Amino acid sequence: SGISLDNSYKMDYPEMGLCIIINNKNFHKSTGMTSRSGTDVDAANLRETFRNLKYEVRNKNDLTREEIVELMRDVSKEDHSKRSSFVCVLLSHGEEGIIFGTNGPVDLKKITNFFRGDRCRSLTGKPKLFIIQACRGTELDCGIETD
Amino acid sequence: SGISLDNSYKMDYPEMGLCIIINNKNFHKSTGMTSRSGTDVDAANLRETFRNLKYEVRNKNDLTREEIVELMRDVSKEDHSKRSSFVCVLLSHGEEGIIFGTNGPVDLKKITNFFRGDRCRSLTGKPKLFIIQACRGTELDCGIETD
Amino acid sequence: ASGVDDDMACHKIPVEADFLYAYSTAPGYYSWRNSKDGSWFIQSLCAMLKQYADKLEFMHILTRVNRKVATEFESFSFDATFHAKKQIPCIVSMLTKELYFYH
Amino acid sequence: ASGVDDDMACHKIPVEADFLYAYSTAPGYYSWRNSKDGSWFIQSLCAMLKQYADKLEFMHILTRVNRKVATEFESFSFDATFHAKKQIPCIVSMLTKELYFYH
Repeated sequence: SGISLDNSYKMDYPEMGLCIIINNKNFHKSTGMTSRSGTDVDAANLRETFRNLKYEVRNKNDLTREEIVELMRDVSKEDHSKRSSFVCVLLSHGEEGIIFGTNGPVDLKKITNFFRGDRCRSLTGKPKLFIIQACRGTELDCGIETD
Repeated sequence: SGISLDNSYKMDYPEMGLCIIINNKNFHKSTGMTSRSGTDVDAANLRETFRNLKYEVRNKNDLTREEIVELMRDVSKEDHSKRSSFVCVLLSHGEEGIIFGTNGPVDLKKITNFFRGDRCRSLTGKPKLFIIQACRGTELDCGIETD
Repeated sequence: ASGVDDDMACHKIPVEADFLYAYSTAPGYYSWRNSKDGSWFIQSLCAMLKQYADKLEFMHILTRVNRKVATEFESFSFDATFHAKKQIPCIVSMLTKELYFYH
Repeated sequence: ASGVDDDMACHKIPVEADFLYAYSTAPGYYSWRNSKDGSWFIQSLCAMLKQYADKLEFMHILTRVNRKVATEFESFSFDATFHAKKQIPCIVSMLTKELYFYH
């Protein structure tokens, strides 16, 4: 055939892939974390948006740190051979490098490691997207008037 | 006039801007840091590459942590009104969030803060690019055989 | 030219390759959420995806998200400490190819 | 629609906006340099800039750099601990517009 460049990911597999949405709104009283009002609006908007992009959207609400790890592990162990990509959206409280389960923190690295090129072979060479809505610290941006 | 979109930075100012290259090859014995053989090749390649992109390239070799901060402060205090952008290339030893001067570390945040939208007004709204060749930790990527 | 670190017989890629992290905010900063409309970042991301997913490469879509959040949002708080603040999302790409949701 | 955090009378942008950090390696990882040819990242960045600066948007150029470093380089060391290792650069964008070096 003609010249082949290969500058863009192959996105024409039978399935676009999974879009896992972890929506943590309510946290255990013991953690002292406040409820995240408005997160359901985000979760619904994401579901509809990725639905239209042809992703297999799966939503989970208020997961403990254990459930988050279990979910990610299970998902990474599925056969993604016929899927073009993988998407995971995390909606919760957080700090730099951390996302909170309803009962405690989860290192983002622990979550993403399950999808490493050598640990999830059916996703090797395919784009793995992690969308994170959570704090990364306590700094505030005062902004600057534009001109 | 016709429809204006404004999706790309205005890069047609009189000058493309500065390209500051900090090339740290030799470190003070007291720091116990090894010399970075081959960095001069990088510095020269960068100078030529950005020269062809019409940047005003300025090179500095073996700067102490104090000199790095002083250089950045002075540069951020120049009038960049007629410049489209700003580029800074850091070549040295490093750790996460740190770049090493010949006599000690410098927080990358300290360097970049000088160029904040509210602290360098002649660069507000203009792209500020920081190219960093340095370690960000001690992890090694074992890689995975592709198929 | 020849060397010890290139043109390997057995092709491998980094285990950290092909990951994209779309952070709602810059490193070390709080992330803002409207208790009624949702987070600034997710609101904007969905809006840009709906409008540009069949037209632009993903990084360019995320760049539009960066601009939308940066220009259109500013916090409101009765607490002066948290009032009139801004936010800039943070795109972290370890991708090796362009990504289009369409083909 | 109307709200407390949008459509501000006085337009402001985040002080952290319009920054782009092109890291040679992923967070937490060592960065590789050839004692004779220079660093894998800078070698590749200059090569892609020379070839694509008058053709591609900056993020796309950096994506090519990511692929070049990821596929073409692998370390060689007499020390098994540091032998046969890989690297993936890390693009961190807080830019709000597309960037072309030409006009």
